[PDB]
Amino acid sequence: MSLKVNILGHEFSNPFMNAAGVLCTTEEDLRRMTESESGSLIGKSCTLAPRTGNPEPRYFGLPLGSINSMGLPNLGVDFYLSYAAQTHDYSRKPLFLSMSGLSVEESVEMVKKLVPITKEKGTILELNLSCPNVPGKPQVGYDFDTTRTYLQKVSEAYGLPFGVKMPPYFDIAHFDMAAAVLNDFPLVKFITCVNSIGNGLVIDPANETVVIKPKQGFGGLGGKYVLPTALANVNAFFRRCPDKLVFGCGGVYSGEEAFLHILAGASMVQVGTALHDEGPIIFARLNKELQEIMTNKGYKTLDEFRGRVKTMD
Amino acid sequence: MSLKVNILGHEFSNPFMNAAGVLCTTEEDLRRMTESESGSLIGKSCTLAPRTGNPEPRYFGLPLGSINSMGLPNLGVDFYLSYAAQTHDYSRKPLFLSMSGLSVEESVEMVKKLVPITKEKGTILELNLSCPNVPGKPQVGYDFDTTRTYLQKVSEAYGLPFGVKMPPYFDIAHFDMAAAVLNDFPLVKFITCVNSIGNGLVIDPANETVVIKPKQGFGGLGGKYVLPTALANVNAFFRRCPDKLVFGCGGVYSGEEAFLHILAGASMVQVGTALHDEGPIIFARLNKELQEIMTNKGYKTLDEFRGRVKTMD
Repeated sequence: MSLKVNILGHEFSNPFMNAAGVLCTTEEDLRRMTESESGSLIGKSCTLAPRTGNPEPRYFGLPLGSINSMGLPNLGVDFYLSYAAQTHDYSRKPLFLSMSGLSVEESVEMVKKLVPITKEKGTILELNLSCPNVPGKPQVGYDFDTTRTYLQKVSEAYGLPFGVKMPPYFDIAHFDMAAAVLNDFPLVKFITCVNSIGNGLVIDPANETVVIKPKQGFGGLGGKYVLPTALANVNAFFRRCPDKLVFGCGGVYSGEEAFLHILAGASMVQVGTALHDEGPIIFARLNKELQEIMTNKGYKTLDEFRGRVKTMD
Repeated sequence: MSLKVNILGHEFSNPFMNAAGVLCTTEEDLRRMTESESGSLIGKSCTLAPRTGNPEPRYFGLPLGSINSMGLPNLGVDFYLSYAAQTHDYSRKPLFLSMSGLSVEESVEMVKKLVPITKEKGTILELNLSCPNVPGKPQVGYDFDTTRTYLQKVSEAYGLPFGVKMPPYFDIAHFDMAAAVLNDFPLVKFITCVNSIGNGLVIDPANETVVIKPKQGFGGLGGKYVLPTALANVNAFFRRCPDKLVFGCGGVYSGEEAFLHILAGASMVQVGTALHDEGPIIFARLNKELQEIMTNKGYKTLDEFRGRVKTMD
């Protein structure tokens, strides 16, 4: 039995990694991810200059997941590049960096700095077009003209294979339109589906008050809320973007949910809220549970069932 | 203590009604709704000609709600108009009809037929711009130019106050853009937030197969999945459209969720998946539970707390 994944010119021990908002902001966070049983890790979605993020409270755990409005708190791109160039142990696992500039110009400046480090160390770029928590900055992935511009300018400036993290879509026409843009950019080799369900609102009935401070309580939803949306987006892009890979993100708490993501088409599987709740020990559990499912079904490798979800029509 | 609501020229006994996909397709359904303790009821989202809808299986109950791709099965506009004109007992409660033509031309023809019945009987129109389950027909509410066209032509053809049912939005710019369109149409007096979270995907891990037949398993999500999204949309339009009412739809299983919808700004509260599960006796329970919460908080009327959700900013 093998959980190995061979993609993007790298060997991965298993398909699991963190989502780019969880356990990846500081050097200590990244050490803990590297020492875990995860197949990879991704650095916090970063900006050209450091950010402290939105005011507190900005995170609230829920029975079915979480709501947050973190606002891209990060140590600045130079920190994550220095980690990638000097600190990370690539003998343990490959490294992704999430770059989330708040304009195309900012994103271009950031990815240019990464070029030499990618060439030397193999660091992989995930361009973030999905953050729903920065006041005054709409999710880029919901504007297909703006998305085209980001992909054009990053393709030009970076010039190497990279991936994109997308917001969730909820209409078939949007899957079609999104795929039409993505398929014009051959350097986009993977698509991460999905970042949180944006701009939900949680109210505490006891005190009649919202649970987070930023944006009048409006924040991104994670956890069990996201699973069917995530599966749909993974499968939609798996079918529409045959020249690319899809990574799953949303609602993974167990090997069973991981299995479903991979069945829908996922090459890698990102863990967010469940990792926040359980800590990096979760990766050992997820490897074991996925192995158990494969053993029961008689699958020897992930390639036997990736993207092989059955339909009735 | 009172659960009464005074809107749209009527006194409603309480704020509860069905959502326009549940217990409202046939004459028997509508009789059961009328005999229930609900404050109102709405006829099935209808089309000019009858539809039998999508192939089976097209509904699947989930631990956290439901997934469906019903495909607007309905008896045709003439049936619901005849119900509104001849059958419905307006002494029990007011009646809404949901009209969901698949083109502007179809919707115009349908609303023209309603005009005399609205004038005679007081039947209220909810124009559906939200159905995520008709193959080849995107959700109108996600195209703001098309939405403008529908609202312009229905305003001209119908000429009396009406409401609209919207798909959920997930980005602040979309709340802004949607509200800007809606605020150009003074005849739009209410906004129902939200219809299902569109185009989710549920897969059974045991047989590796999707759970519904239409659209390769892609279907609208209801129930506990949708509550924070529904609350967010209710409150976003409550604040952005001060000259309009908002109705809440999504995630209501108890008086507590109803209370939250009303706090967020809802005038009426529509019950979907929970009503499908429990049947029309649910309305008696919801009335009791909402009254209990009000008694515990010392509230005498809904107007004491409607739209009074507290923020920290």
